[PDB]
This record gives sequence, C-alpha cells and structure tokens, in this order.
Amino acid sequence: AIVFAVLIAIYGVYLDQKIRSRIDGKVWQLPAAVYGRMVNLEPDMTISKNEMVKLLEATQYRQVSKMTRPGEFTVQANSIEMIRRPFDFPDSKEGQVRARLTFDGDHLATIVNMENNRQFGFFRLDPRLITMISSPNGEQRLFVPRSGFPDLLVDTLLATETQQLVKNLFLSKANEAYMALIMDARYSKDRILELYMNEVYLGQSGDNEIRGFPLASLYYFGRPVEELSLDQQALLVGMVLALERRNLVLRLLYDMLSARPQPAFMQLVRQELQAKLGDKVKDLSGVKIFTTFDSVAQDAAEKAAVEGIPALKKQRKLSDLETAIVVVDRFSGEVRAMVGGSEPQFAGYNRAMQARRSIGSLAKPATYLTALSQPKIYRLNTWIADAPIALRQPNGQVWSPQNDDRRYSESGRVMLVDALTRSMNVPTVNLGMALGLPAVTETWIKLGVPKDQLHPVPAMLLGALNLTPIEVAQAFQTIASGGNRAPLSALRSVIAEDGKVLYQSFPQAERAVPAQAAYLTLWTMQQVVQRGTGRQLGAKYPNLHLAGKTGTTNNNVDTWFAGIDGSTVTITWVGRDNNQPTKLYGASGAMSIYQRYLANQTPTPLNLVPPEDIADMGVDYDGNFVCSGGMRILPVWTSDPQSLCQQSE
Ligand SMILES: *C(=O)[C@@H](NC(=O)Cc1cccs1)[C@H]1N=C(C(=O)O)C(=C)CS1
Repeated sequence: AIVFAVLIAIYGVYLDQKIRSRIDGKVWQLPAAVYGRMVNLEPDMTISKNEMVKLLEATQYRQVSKMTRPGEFTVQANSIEMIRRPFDFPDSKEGQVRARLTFDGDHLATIVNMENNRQFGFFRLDPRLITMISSPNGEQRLFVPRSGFPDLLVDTLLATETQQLVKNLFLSKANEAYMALIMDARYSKDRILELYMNEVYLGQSGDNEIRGFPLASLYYFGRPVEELSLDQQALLVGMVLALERRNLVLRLLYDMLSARPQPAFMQLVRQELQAKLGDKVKDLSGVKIFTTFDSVAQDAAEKAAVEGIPALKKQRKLSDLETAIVVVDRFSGEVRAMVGGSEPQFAGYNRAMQARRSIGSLAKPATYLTALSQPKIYRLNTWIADAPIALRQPNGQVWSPQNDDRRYSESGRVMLVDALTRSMNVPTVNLGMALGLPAVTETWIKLGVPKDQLHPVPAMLLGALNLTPIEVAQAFQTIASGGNRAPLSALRSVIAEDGKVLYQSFPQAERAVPAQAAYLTLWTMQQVVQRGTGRQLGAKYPNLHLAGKTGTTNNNVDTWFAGIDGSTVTITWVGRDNNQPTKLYGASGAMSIYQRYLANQTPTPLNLVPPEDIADMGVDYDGNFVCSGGMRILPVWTSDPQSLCQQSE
C-alpha cells in the first residue's frame, strides 16, 4: 500500500501551514520592557568625575583597565573613557560610541567621540532595564534579532548542538524530526538560531519562566547578551554541580575561565499605564516603557532606609520602625525615586503611596504662602501675636493650642519669618485664622493635594491633614518650582514594537501660587535648615543652602521632613505602622534619613534665583523698614522699595 507516502506527505503540507501561521507574524506574546530615565550628558553640566562613575556603574557599566567590549569604562586623573552600548532610543536609534568625558572640578567640560576626536553638543546615556511586566503565559522574554548576539556566543552554542526549536515551540520524536526538515528548508539557517536564542528555557523568577539568551544574561549577570564574557557565554549555553557544568562547556570548546524588582515605584508605573492608555496596552507585544526612574537616587534612598532604620531602632530601643521616601524633580514633577519601607527589595505594602498619616508642621508653609501671596499686607517682617489662644468649638469645647515648649514670647509677638523658621504653633493659628481657613484650603487645592482630604477646621493649620508621602511631594514640588504645579509622573513614553508612539509626555505645569510668595516661603524654608528646627542639616551641608521643613505630630507618632535641593524635592516619613510613639522628632527621625540620602549621593546646591520685584530690605530691631542700614536684611515682594520712606515717617 504505497498510499501511505501520500497521506504523510499531505500531513507535511498541513504542518508547513502551522509553521507559517506562527513564524509569519506573532511568534510570542513578548512582555513589556520597563526602562529608567534617559540621561543626556552635555558640556558645562554640573557633574563630577566620581558622580559620573557612580552614574555609569548604576547604568550597568563595568570599570576596566583596557576597553574591548561595549558597556565598559576606564578611570583617569581628570577624564573617563567609555563605549556607550547600542540602544534603540525613541528619538533616534544609535550604535557603539567610544567617548571621552573630560572634567573640570564639579562640572563636565567636553564629551569627545574617540573615533574622530570631535566634540558633542549632547551625549545620550542608555537607560537601565528595571523590570518586565508579567506576561499572560508566564513566559518572560526579551527579543533580540540574530545580529545582536556575538559570534563567539553563537560558536559556544554551535556546538554543543533546528531539532530543539520545534520541541519548545509546538510540542508537549518522529513528529519534530519531520517539522525540523520542513523548517530548515523554508527559513534560512541564521533565522533558525534567531528564534532558538529567544526560545530556550534558562531560569525561574518565582513562577515566571525566564527564557531566551537576552533576558537570561541580564537576569543572571546584570549585563546585555552582546557584552557577555566567554566564561559567562559558556554558562548560558551550559544551562540548556553548577560550577562543574560551566567548566564542562569550557573543556568541550582555559584554566583562568575555570577558576573565575522596585515594588514601590512599579505600583505608580502600573497605575499610570492604566490611567493614560487603559486595557489597550497589555494585548500588544514587545512594548517599550520609558520611566522617570533614577537608579542613582533610588540606590541612595534604599541605602538610607536599610541603614538608617536599624540604626534608629538600636538608638531609641525600638522593636519596630518604618520609613517612606519620595524623590521628585523640583521643576517637572518626575518621580525619580520611591521607598515604601525599610526593606525596599522585599515588599508588599508601599508606605509612600498607602500610609495616610497626619502631616503635622509640614502644613505650616501653606499658611505662610497664603499670607506672603498678599504683599500689601503680609511680609517677612510682619509681626504675629504669640499669646494664649482660646477658640470656641461646637458645642461646649474650647481649643487651646500650645507651642511645643508651652511658652510664649516675652514681648507677646514674633516676626512671620521666625514663626515659620522655629515652627511656632500659636502664631501659625493666629495667622491662619486671620486669613481664614477657606483661603488656606484654596492654597492646598492649588498645591495639588486631594480635595476629599481637606477638612477646613482650625486644627487643619497645625496638621489635621492626612496625606501619603507622594501627595505631600506634589504640594512641596509646587512651592519648590517657584509656584508652578507640575502633576507628578512616572511615565515619559510608551512605544510599540513597530516604533509607534502609543503615549508621549508633554509639560503641563500650572501657575498655582505667585512666584514671589513661593520664593519668600523657600527663602524662609532655608532659615529653618540653617537656624531653625532643621539646624543639624544646615551645619552638615551649609553650601547646599537647602529649603526644608520638619514635621513632628502629637505624641511623636510621625516624623516628617520635606527637603529641597537645586534639582529635587524629597519627602521623608519615619514612624510606626501601629500609629505609636517613636521617641523621635522631625530633626532626629525623618531628617536623619534625608542626611544619609544626601551622603549616599552628590546633591545639587540650592541657589535661589530671586524672581521679579524682589528687593532685599533693611529693618530695625522694632521690625520697621529703614532706607539705609538695619540690623536685619529681608527679601521683599515690591517693585519700588520706597516702602521704607512710608515706614520711616
Ligand atoms: C508641628 O509638627 C509641630 N508639632 C506640635 O506642635 C505637636 C508636638 C509634637 C511634639 C511636641 S509638640 C512641632 N514642630 C516641630 C518640628 O519638628 O518642626 C516640633 C519640634 C515641635 S513643634
């Protein structure tokens, strides 16, 4: 019965149909790749040699003595030499660039291409791959075409071992062998290994399969497939006793070689992807997600949390203590770092987005910002009464707020500037009540805090406002930018596999409060750090000229710190998940975590550029403006400083 060779031949044509429907189109449901911030280096930019090495190491760059592969760098007395690895940037796709970065003190002078010895207007740094968004299959892959793999890695694989391809692609011996002779005849020998190098099982991440050479190289070493050393190339081929198999591959093909994710930040990323695009993203294959994430700021914030919390737990003899750190861009609102606990590597509860706590004294700048927005009535030299308060509540209660020392000024008065500097409760209520709670509540709305959290009662002025550190970061960013509310974002762009722009971020800053009131509040916040509540930071970092504010709720249940540098707004919270005493203050708790965060990186000094109609004016001991001289110089929102003439008469 020669009929058999006809029904098996028609099965081969109906197998060639199946190897077409798959390979001609969607081969895999490639998970979405999440990338960090794309840093553009530029001549005259304020970055040091040490700051650049740290930035490089954080972006998966390895320090060497002589460069041979991309993603490597060398350190010299006043320069850095690097082979910037190829990256498919959304703006323009680039390749290998051998560049030299020459420094002059705290700033970069030149970025010169070592191939033609020419200067760069700006030089692009590739972003670090943070994580992959969980695939529906559970099979995690990162697609790279044939060419992307080095010739040595290909040869380490050929041999040991088309036959395997079909097994992992369509099967649960004769069936695959028939498919193998259908495959090899239809597609080129090089196309065959392209699919093989992106199919093979190489690892396990919980209950998510880590398959293919490009994702395995990063999942095991933290460096791309192109930049794999022969010993590492052998191990990746060998996995297709652990040290023994690496050496087993080495002997097959010597003695030297044989001797040799962000759960807090991703919550915001996944939440923003859902809000901006919807359910349309998840279906699409091989999506590229570009975030605002800073590897340098994060590693520094994690280190400050992992080291600071147990150091505070041993000093105050605490059984349990927790923290939350949110770093956002001063001007754009871009979220650079997010810490939701003392264990930022191993987490389920994100304190930076879920721990809704009383803000305390962090509510004070809203009151002074509302006051300073009215320059014809409220200035820095404005006298505020500091005497016993008794306010009527419905029905029979009397609210008598006190300053922390339960004391009042001998004169019964303080200047607005000192009241915020020292975080004095009594004059803050007096000022807040004279302006009225609806005026102070309106400032908060403009600062971008949630509307449903604002209850306009006298207690609001002192800190009866429950917010998460991210909502506090939004409020402080608005004051820090110079009075522009830039809605906080984790997403820069969302790009399809075919290079199609699905989502693109654009600036949407809104003028919330006047620039002058925001400056006057910021300059006053520099006084808290230098001479007021945050004085311990100001003594450690006097040249940074930080603008800050401490927070210490009633019964030491919460310690807050709102730190502002030249480039970032950092909100720190230190407290207990059981809402209990921490034996800590704003300065000793949250601020101690911020210093460590400042020491763990290189911060940008805050040089307040005064906006329009700002004049430095002299006041006498009585607080009255004087023409020439005065024992105190205060900046004033005025277009004609001859407020002095009117005052002197
Ligand atoms: C605001 O936080 C303000 N707190 C209170 O008045 C309630 C108190 C809590 C502990 C003692 S009184 C306080 N501001 C600071 C600060 O950290 O800036 C505190 C030192 C106490 S007054």
